[PDB]
Amino acid sequence: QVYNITWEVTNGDRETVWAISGNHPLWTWWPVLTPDLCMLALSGPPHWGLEYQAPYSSPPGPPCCSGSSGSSAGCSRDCDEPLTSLTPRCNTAWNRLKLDQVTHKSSEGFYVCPGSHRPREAKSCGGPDSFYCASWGCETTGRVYWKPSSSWDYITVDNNLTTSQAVQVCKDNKWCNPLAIQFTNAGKQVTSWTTGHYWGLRLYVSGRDPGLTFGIRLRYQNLGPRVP
Ligand SMILES: *[C@@H]1O[C@H](CO)[C@@H](O)[C@H](O)[C@H]1NC(C)=O
Ligand SMILES: *[C@@H]1O[C@H](CO)[C@@H](O)[C@H](O)[C@H]1NC(C)=O
Ligand SMILES: [Zn+2]
Ligand SMILES: [Zn+2]
Ligand SMILES: [Zn+2]
Repeated sequence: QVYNITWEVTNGDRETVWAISGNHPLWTWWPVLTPDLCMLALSGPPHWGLEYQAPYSSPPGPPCCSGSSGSSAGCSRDCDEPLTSLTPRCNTAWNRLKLDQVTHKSSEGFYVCPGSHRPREAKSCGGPDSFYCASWGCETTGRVYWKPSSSWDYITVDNNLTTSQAVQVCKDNKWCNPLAIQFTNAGKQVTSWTTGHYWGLRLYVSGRDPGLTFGIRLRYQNLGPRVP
């Protein structure tokens, strides 16, 4: 029986911030989810700079003079200036370029730790305040050089684009920090996806490691004769 399957990704307030739908039999469709890291941050931790923005809103910041469709009045030169001094966050096109730089540099990157579906790793991995990653060993994925993995956790997370592919997307003042979230074989075996599972993500930068939490949940609805 085919259903309209929607895979939703939520911010930490458990509100859908991104979704993908497709007509498939239940528990057969496991697409790479590509939410933007900054969408996870919508209405999230203050670091990212999107606290006041709602799910599904637009990237903040002025248009870059280097935008693909041309330069508009009020365009910022800054999308093209050195990223050296900037904080990796989501409030302008250049801060997001900086965020892309951090998520891609071999010495930095980001790592992800499981929420409530974790075992007795509660013991010190912490709550949402530590983005479930209070200590090393808590992370089960991410793009960082020690390549953390797990045989029980439900997802792998990486950057979806390389910086060369992301640079003009950020200069077009579009969301340009996409994650590529793949379902693992253990994840394809759980059926609790309708209640949804949560993770924390943290950048590996400056001895601070700014983070946020996000969720993944399943929704499905009938199609065809079963729709009344
Ligand atoms: C569900 O599937 C139908 C048919 O493919 C599509 O038109 C509709 O927009 C989808 N809605 C949602 C909320 O997924
Ligand atoms: C993710 O990467 C795939 C493969 O390069 C690409 O087709 C897709 O457009 C990308 N999505 C986002 C949101 O970056
Ligand atoms: Zn910060
Ligand atoms: Zn300026
Ligand atoms: Zn400047």
